[PDB]
Amino acid sequence: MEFKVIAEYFDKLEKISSRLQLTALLADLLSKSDKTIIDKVVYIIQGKLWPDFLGYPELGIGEKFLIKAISIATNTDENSVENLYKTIGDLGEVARRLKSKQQSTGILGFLGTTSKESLTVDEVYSTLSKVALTTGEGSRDLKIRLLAGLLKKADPLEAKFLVRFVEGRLRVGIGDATVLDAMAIAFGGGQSASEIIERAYNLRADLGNIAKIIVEKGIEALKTLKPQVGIPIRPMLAERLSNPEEILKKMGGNAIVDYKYDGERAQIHKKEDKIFIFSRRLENITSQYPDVVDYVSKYIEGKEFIIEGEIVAIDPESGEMRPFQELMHRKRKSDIYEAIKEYPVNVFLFDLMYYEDVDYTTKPLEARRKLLESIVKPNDYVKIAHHIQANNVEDLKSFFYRAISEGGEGVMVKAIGKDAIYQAGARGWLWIKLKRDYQSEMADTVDLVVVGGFYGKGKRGGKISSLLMAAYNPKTDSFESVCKVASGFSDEQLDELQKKLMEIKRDVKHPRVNSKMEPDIWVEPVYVAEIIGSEITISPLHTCCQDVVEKDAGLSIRFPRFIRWRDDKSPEDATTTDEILEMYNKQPKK
Amino acid sequence: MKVVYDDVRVLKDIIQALARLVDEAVLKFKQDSVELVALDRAHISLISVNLPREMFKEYDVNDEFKFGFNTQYLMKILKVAKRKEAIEIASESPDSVIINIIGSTNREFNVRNLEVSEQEIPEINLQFDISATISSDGFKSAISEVSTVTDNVVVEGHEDRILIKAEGESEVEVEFSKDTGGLQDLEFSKESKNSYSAEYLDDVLSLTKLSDYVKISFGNQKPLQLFFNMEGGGKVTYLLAPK
Amino acid sequence: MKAKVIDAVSFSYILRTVGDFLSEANFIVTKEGIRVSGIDPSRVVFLDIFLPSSYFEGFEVSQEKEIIGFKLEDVNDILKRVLKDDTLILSSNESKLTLTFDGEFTRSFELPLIQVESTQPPSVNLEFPFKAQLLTITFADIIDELSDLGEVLNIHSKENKLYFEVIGDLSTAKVELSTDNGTLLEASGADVSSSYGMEYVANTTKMRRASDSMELYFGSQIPLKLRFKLPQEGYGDFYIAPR
Amino acid sequence: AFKIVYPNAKDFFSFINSITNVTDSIILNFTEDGIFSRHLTEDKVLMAIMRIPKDVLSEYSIDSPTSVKLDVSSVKKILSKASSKKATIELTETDSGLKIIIRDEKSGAKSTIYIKAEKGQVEQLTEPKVNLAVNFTTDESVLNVIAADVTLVGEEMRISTEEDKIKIEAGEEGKRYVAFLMKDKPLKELSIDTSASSSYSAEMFKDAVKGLRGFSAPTMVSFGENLPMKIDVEAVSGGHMIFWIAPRLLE
DNA sequence: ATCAGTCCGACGACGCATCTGCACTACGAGG
DNA sequence: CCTCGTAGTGCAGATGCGTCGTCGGACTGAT
Ligand SMILES: [Mn+2]
Ligand SMILES: [Mn+2]
Repeated sequence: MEFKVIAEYFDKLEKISSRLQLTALLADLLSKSDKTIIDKVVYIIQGKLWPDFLGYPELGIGEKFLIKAISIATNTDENSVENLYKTIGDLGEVARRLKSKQQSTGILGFLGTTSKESLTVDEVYSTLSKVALTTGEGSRDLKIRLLAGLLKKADPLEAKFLVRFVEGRLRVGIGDATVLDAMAIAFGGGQSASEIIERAYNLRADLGNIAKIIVEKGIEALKTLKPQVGIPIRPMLAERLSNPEEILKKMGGNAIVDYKYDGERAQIHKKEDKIFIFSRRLENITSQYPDVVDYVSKYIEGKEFIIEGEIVAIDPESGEMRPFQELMHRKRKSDIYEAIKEYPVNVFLFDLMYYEDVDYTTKPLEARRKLLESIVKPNDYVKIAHHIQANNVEDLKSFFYRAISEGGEGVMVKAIGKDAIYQAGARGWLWIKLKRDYQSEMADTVDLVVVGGFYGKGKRGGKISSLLMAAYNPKTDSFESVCKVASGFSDEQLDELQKKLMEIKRDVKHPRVNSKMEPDIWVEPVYVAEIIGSEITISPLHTCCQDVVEKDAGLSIRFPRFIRWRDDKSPEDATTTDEILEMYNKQPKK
Repeated sequence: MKVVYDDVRVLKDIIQALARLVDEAVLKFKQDSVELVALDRAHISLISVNLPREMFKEYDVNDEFKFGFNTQYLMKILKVAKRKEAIEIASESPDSVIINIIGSTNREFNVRNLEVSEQEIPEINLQFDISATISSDGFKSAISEVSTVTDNVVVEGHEDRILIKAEGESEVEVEFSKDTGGLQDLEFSKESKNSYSAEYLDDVLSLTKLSDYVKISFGNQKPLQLFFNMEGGGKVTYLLAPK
Repeated sequence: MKAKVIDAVSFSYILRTVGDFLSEANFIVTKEGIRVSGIDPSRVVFLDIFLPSSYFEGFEVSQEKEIIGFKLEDVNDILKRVLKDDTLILSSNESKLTLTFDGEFTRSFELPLIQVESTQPPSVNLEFPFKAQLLTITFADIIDELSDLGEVLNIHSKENKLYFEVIGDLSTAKVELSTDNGTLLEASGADVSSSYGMEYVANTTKMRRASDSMELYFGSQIPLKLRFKLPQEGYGDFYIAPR
Repeated sequence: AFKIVYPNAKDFFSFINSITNVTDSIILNFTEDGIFSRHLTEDKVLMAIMRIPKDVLSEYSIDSPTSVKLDVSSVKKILSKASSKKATIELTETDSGLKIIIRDEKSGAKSTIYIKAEKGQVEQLTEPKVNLAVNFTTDESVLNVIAADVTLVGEEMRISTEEDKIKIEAGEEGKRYVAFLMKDKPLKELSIDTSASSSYSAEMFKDAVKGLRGFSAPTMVSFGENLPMKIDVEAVSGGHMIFWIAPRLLE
């Protein structure tokens, strides 16, 4: 009964990253410990308090609130930790130095009684559960209070991971899939039963209930498993390939292709008279989509089925799909019935894995791809994606011309054969989720002057791997920022950037450069670099062409990428605001 | 355990210093009075309320009473009465306490005792250097005024003045020196220089106004304390860690 | 056509109470009444409000039955601009609904006649076991303070009395409306049960300062029949589907 | 180094609010003939001028004409609270910055105000010398009513004046606003000379109006045929405000 | 020594919650 | 009716989440 383990034993799981001992150490977590606590420690290794299908609030402490909370914990001001973290960059390894002055009495410990102790797993989990649900008018000072108090009752090594736990993903080197082999090599010997553990984990998305079921029972408990309605099954995925022909020689006679759309792939459910609309990330989105529950229970003549499909937004005039950005409007919880009249929708169904109360996870793609054809009848609403059996090799590209008009670009390749079933759990070479040639951005070559830099975040964020670029304006003899560059530099270039900036480091901003963004340090404009981008976009952050096109906004270069330095070009020879505006004008309006 | 309270404003304002300070408290109806002292999770601030058997229409007790509550829920279930409506609090079983609001509609609610545990608080037994007395409405206005843009306020008074000053952008100060309207009372031991931050130290807003006589207890290297006195022997004492 | 009411804050308030349940509605004019009805897109709440022939100050009819269908947001938010005590006259000849105020400042608003409707007049003849009569000024004072302790209510009657009880989470609210208590006018005896949500009964409290009395026809496994008694012989029915 | 007391603190707050709605940094030009300030917008569409004739001040002693530039980034809010209509406010220069004081005879809660600024060269008092035909007086709930009414149904408001009549027509063809000001409506006095129409900036109309709440005295409003409108009203304890908005002659 | 599978993780734009603080107004009550 | 105190709403500003994937670079391990 102690949470000190997730500091002491968990300090070594980031310096020995080898996939030979981190799995061995992950075994020690479930080697010999408590009964119900293990089911609760499981959620550490997924960056969650609990699986997101049961229905629970999301922790509201993000970064700036966490900044204020840690300022309260260390009795410091807002700006000190702000700058100390901006310079370091990797937020979370700040608390070790923050709790370097271990002196905080305040009240409750200075008058009659002095005491100090630690916590345990069941305490932290309970506090997190309570802090998630608390909401209302008394919110800002109450959510911060618990994090601050636990931090004040934390330890220097604890305050290395307690910050990141609130931040999100554990920066360890271990994911959820490794927990699947952890118990496999801990309780039931080794990797021999790892396939069985994965098989049991596939159809039910939980991680506490499954773990408890396995713990209370034996290893053979991984056998009697069926998809029970409700708790969904983890969807499978694949990769993107550029090879035009690498599938026919491995599969049947060109088989069938059923396109590939976007739109927040979702698993429809149906039990008795209830239906659930679980999505990609295993979150309840049934309420936010009340227009699809009437599409399934009233037009899919089934009894109890769990299927897979995608819910793409539909244009209000005709059916030509829409970007998922426009689909994002359907995340409202209050004015739900109003947005329905503006943005129509149409779902498509690809997979069909459960009916007649009998499992269908491991079956050929003939009773799965085309199973309930007399059930999902054609209507003015949800259909099945158009598929046509490809005859010969040359037919792998003929339907591209017709299917590109929809806007989904790439298609998938259904692979027949007993070796090719819908066994989920691992994203790999199962059935080709190609993208043809997809759609890339544009290319434009310009030369820009380095005027500032930003320290990056993460394990490699110590160096100044991010820069702010500015353009010379002959009319005003001033430099205005046009874009912020953080990627495109090789290892040697990144290493030399710090020394180059230090050789010209200045405390105060140069009078001839102006920008609304505040860099970590100010750099004299000396060197000129070439940056390639996609398109010019309006951004209020940058002062380039201010108020020329849009008021209180400026032009910015989308997708910055470094190419090469320009040692023979002076800053005055850099791209000008007039040239930027002229290039922007030539771009298509649509 | 039947109790009747004539007023609701006392039960609509005292918890404002309790609603957002510590989310859990132990409403402790004693065998002879009602006294409330509860710690806080921040380990910074702490409020206390003293109330004897002078404002209760009926008060019958036999054993200790520990009706738990949620601060937000307690405020919610005490927002119905507006003008003068009385209250009727009693039950028979220690699982739910029937909270009946007297007047208008015969209305009683059932609320679970969300029991919580907390440590005890000693009876201060600490002396301070200054126990001043100003206009409570004026002093509350000063706490709301000097800290409107800043995020830290410094308290400094040398001999005959009190300045809760907040600096960093503009050194704007409010003084109550001699009998010019402020400083209705003053005890002295040394010159004063301290700070008290903004935000939830500004969130003691709608508590002072019950009695228009504030009384600070600020002192060097000592926690804060606001001293009060209401009718019927009701005094509320504040606590606050330095800066 | 020419329309006018004696209370610019009343008719606009009855229509503003339709701005939380109905996301759309249509207007038609009968020989001696104006119909505010239509089935909500929520497919649960049924709304049909009848304006009496006596609410106006010179209502006229030109040719025959005319549809004056509107858009919710405009005729709701432009008519949010009401003074403390004004008069609201409505003029709409063929295409433009001109919401015109008069009194302290003769002002007007303009809006084209938008044509969109959902005219489903379902039959309402199912009988109910229970009957009660409560004034418009107590039902709201109860439900609004009951509108925050969850989202689902329950109604049960025994020995000829109406018990408003709110359940959910861990704490319950009880209300004991009764003729003897005086919080009633007339009622009847029938022991039945049902259950209803809050958003379907809390969004309709806004029509408080527009009515004189209130008729509630509670029932068992049948739609809830809340009738808002109108000044000068009007109909204020608010049908609610069961749980 | 001067010492001038304004017996009404809320009047000073109203003046600084009225001048704030045009910019972020303001001035207080101290001359031997009074206390006055001047500003204008970047697009030359609206501006506020505040002046204090040297007859209403409790005391008024200045050696040389002095002007100082100050910002109300913090001064606005630190002066946003003054809970005494009977509070006197006084301003006195310091060695380096600006120092203002407010006195209330209710709680002795004297508040000290410090502003980091220094004196600068003054500018000669110059007001646009124009004559406006239509002239009338009104309350503080007629201009605000027009502003709030128009703030929704459009941004182009036209104030039309007929023979002893006033007509409002604004917005676009889809949504308009109809109202009249018959002799002795929400006005009080009228000095109309010629029936003329004009237009201004409805959003900036409300922006100009919203810095006027607290004027217990009637407001005198005048304009002309495409003439920049005058919105004139003085507070209880002295101080005359003159508001300029420029007519946007088509867009 | 050389490429296959395999795997954790970092990435930075968009639209909507959700709360916090302020600004203005409506009403109830003692004089 | 005058005045004040408090409830009540309307509205900007600040933090956070969900969302498509996209590409990376290192590890095992059999020829
Ligand atoms: Mn996070
Ligand atoms: Mn999430």
